[PDB]
Amino acid sequence: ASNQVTLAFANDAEISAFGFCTASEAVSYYSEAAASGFMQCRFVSFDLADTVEGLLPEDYVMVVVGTTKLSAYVDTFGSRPRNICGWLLFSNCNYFLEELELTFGRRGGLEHHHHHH
Repeated sequence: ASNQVTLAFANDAEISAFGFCTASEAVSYYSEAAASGFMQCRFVSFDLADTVEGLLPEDYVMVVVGTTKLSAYVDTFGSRPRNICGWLLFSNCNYFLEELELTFGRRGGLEHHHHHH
């Protein structure tokens, strides 16, 4: 229902994208994109990373994780969380549509010390 979003799954030989300098800027842009139905974004599965153009590892994007139920939060493109699914990227590439149930939240910047997770 409310957490079910229709997403444009990237389906294109090349995926040109841009990301964000800061987490807060990414949070703003993804929030507006969500309110507008996410047509500004593409779900890019993590195995398609080598086809993405325009992003560097330090760029902030929306990462999607989960082996079953899905979570999404802002983090760097280079991050490799447990059970990464891929990303929502700002891109105009060709697509097909699928609905995902997605919980959007915040994960970054909660730890001062280093830990093994």
